[PDB]
Amino acid sequence: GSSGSSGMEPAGPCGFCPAGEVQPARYTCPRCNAPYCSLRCYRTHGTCAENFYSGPSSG
Ligand SMILES: [Zn+2]
Ligand SMILES: [Zn+2]
Repeated sequence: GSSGSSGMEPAGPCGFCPAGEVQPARYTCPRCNAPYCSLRCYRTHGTCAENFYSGPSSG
């Protein structure tokens, strides 16, 4: 299982999605490196966003 040089990592097939509805996860969770097709999954995969914003808004 070789590994690509360290620098720029390509996208990944959003697995969180339901079998069949596999989309190219162009983005990834900057907290858990989780490839998500869109914001929708980004929230389903995990609740990392909660402790990410880092703003005085959260309650
Ligand atoms: Zn998805
Ligand atoms: Zn995450």
